[PDB]
Amino acid sequence: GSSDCRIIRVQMELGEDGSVYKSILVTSQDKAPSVISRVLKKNNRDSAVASEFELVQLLPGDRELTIPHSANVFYAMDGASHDFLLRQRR
Repeated sequence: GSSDCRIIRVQMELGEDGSVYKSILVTSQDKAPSVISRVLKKNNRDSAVASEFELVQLLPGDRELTIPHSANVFYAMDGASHDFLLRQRR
């Protein structure tokens, strides 16, 4: 319609409880790859707890969405759908 939105999906497989998925609604200009950090403490009882990880975007493996990137990341990472998998280094 007049406004457009893109969706993102990440999967962190580590933590005291560890997790394996992560799906959140993204708007055309919303940088929510960082919502996982707020999700960590909120989901640190069932899913993952430590977001100190390396994130890789795209099923084929091409773009990486780790924390070294800046806030305006999806404006550049969310062109298509956003799929990532997170590996906690610590």
